[PDB]
Amino acid sequence: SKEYHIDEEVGFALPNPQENLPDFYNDWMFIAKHLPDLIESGQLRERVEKLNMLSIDHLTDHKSQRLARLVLGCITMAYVWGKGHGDVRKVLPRNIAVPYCQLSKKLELPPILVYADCVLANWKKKDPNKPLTYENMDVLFSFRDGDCSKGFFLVSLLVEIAAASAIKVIPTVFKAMQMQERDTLLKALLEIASCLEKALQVFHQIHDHVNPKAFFSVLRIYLSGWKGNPQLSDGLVYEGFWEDPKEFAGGSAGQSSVFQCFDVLLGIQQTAGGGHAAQFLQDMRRYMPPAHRNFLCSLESNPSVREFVLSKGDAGLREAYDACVKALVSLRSYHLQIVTKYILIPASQKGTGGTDLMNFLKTVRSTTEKSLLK
Amino acid sequence: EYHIDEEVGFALPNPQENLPDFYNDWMFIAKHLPDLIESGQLRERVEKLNMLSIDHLTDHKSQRLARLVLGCITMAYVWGKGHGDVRKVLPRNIAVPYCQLSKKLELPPILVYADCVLANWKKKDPNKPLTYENMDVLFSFRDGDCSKGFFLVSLLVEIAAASAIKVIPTVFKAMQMQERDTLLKALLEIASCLEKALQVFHQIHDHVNPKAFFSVLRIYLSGWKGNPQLSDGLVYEGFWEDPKEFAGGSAGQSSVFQCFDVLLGIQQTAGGGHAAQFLQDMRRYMPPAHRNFLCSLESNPSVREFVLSKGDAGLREAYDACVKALVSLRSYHLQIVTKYILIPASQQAKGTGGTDLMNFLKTVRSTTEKSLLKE
Ligand code: HEM
Ligand code: HEM
Ligand SMILES: O=C1C[C@H](c2c[nH]c3ccc(F)cc23)C(=O)N1
Ligand SMILES: O=C1C[C@H](c2c[nH]c3ccc(F)cc23)C(=O)N1
Repeated sequence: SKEYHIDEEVGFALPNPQENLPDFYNDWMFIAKHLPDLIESGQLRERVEKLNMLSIDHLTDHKSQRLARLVLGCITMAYVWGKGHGDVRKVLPRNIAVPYCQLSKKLELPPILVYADCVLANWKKKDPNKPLTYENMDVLFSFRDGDCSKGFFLVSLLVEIAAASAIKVIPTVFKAMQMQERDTLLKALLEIASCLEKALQVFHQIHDHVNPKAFFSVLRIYLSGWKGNPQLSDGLVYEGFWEDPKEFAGGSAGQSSVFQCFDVLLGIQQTAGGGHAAQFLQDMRRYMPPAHRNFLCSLESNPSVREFVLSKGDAGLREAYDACVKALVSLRSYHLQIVTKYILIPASQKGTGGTDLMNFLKTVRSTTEKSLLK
Repeated sequence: EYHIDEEVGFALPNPQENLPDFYNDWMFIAKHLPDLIESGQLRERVEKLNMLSIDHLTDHKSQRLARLVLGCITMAYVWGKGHGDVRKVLPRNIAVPYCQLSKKLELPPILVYADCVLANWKKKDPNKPLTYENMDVLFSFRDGDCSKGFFLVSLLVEIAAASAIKVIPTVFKAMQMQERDTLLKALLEIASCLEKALQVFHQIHDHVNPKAFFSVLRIYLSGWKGNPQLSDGLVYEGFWEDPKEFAGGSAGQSSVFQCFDVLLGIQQTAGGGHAAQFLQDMRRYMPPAHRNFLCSLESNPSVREFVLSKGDAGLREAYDACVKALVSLRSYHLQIVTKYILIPASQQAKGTGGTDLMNFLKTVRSTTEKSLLKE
């Protein structure tokens, strides 16, 4: 789907992301590529302040604007959070802020690092002639040595890639409903269920490549934002763009379009009600690439798959729909065990998005389980 | 597919006036809200109701009427006489069928604009046109609350806007087909329809008085979200266990102004500000098909950007006439807000929707005025 920017094999992930920016931005690229060293040495904040306000006009293609976004995004996190020990910058300099906020308005994304930057556009394959496995992949940017950003960003991307198998069959579901093709629909539903069951084994890889201490005490600090954050009470000031401090949420997979589009497809109203969970997931759509929030829109505008399956007294169609729902609760249940190991236990010795964490995740999982027909 | 009517726009065409005889007990209370409240009989009559199933509400129109009936009863039950003696728990016999019908229609279990304006009307004579004299509301809260005047004038503005909404596809097609002259003619036609909506808004003064709005109607239209009177929200007994929060009714829930702001690229919902957050949140208080419509206009190429890139004074002037008609509507609205809210409040504060009134309204008007290409 070139209209919604959905790839056949990588789904919502930006296929083959650009590694190098035009030579005119070698100054931005030097900093971004040297964050572990410039942060640890205390040279980072001074290298950002010494920068000259570069124009965003030399970024022509979409892949170059997305890489620049990832570059300026990682530098903004590093600048604001420093060494990640509580000494924060409340103001972002104009020579970095002005081109960052301009590029953000151009790509319709807020001026903060989002999941679409650090995960969907933060990757490469080692050997282009080899498959999309963890051993054949790497990330473009990290924050600090030992932060486990490779394992963390890649495991997220791999889940995203595993979801692409199910994403491509969505139009088969909608065409079968209108054309009233029950057998085609049942087959499409079983196929979605199959794919979501396979994505659960991809989640298992987090244990192998991410250590709980490094995620909690380091990576989570850098991915955090300035909305409801006591550290930056009124938000961040983007010098030369807005005279007032703007609040933006930190990165999260709540910004992933995958789980949101399966909730929409299956008629799981996660966005329904006035709860905090429904509120966050709705707000995170404005942190997604515009083409992806437009895709979510278009899926919502279609007639309900849940209502169609219910309007028929067909046990076979009901079992296939439930197989898709059961696969989602199983993903969300395993995910709760991850958050216990990576956030709750290390905290005993808040996440990157800023939610109530456990209550938020339990409310979203509870809603999914309640969609079960049997 | 977007439940947009050619003549009434976002309003529900010819709403149902009566429910099947099975719900007569709901209808009696809803139809006699002024009398039952005044006599202190409302809360008792509600508590004596049997729990009725929603299965006898078959068609969309009968489901929309039932939502209006249960929504009015709920506001009456929670607010009572309108002086502070509040109810924090809504009985199961009403709360259960109300949330079921609400879940089915994808609307929160609180009276919204789509109920009390869009589905709360009729024509006296079906052969005569849609004029105030040929129309009436179906439900009221109190004797002298001016609810007929209030709801009907909002509806009449909503209907005046219907004429501009039907030319939206012409605008997008003209852009796609690169038909400069068609686009210009379509933009001037939207502007003309928006200018006529302002003349309809003037009728407010003859059918609504400030004391009745501020001290009565405003009380019943209010909700339980950030409200000190129901700090935790409302308990929907037998449906949810915890109290839930929902904002009160407002024309922030109207899809009219929201769709013209999206059409013209007036970034009202963009950013994390109070005004933007409120207008985005009110989309989940709109019927699903109307929230889908807004969302789908956002996915279309920018009318603003198309106009800005052509170096065509004629096109810019037609675009600016559309923006100007919205600033004119919002500037008139600030005078209505002084007459119906600021003056009565000083003779003794929020509106029904719960925003920080003056800031919110000035931020929305400012964002519209700043969209003008030329002053
Ligand atoms: C180190 C491992 C992980 C931890 C500690 C973790 C933590 C969290 C937390 C705290 C939230 C709540 C939002 C917030 O306030 O930040 C969340 C939401 C979410 N996470 Fe994870 N997560 C991890 C890995 C993953 C992976 C690998 C994916 C796969 C793409 C993922 C997908 C999601 C989704 C979709 C949500 C939104 C809630 C839902 O739809 O159920 N997470 N995660
Ligand atoms: C007695 C008459 C009226 C009063 C006192 C009044 C008051 C208000 C207030 C207080 C708000 C802010 C939202 C809130 O906190 O509640 C508001 C918003 C709004 N009102 Fe009015 N209003 C009145 C009549 C109308 C009418 C007839 C229309 C036309 C349909 C209208 C259209 C709007 C719109 C579109 C908004 C959203 C803000 C915007 O887009 O500018 N209002 N109104
Ligand atoms: O605390 C967390 C981690 C988790 C998450 C999973 N994949 C991510 C990619 C980027 C990012 F900033 C956060 C995440 C989340 O949603 N909250
Ligand atoms: O306080 C107010 C009144 C005004 C308004 C205009 N038409 C309405 C229809 C229903 C409703 F509950 C409120 C309104 C608004 O947006 N805030």
